[PDB]
Amino acid sequence: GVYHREARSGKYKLTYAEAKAVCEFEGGHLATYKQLEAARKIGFHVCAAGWMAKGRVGYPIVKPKTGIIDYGIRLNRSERWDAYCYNP
Repeated sequence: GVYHREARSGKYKLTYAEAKAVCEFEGGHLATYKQLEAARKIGFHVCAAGWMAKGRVGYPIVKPKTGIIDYGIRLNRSERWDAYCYNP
């Protein structure tokens, strides 16, 4: 399913490429927005912005501002965030 990952060094320390590499390393890929949304509909809540497919950043809220808070597809892929991975 979908899950949240931080860099070893702590919160908001992964670039887009690093986030993608971390999800791959663990056997998956970055979650898509639709995957993250489906996970949220069945209770997945994390208050931490992360990279996802296509270079979007956001995070899922189940109980408050409900929904995925969208930080958009980021122009600067060297911004440091967490990661949302998909590994079914």
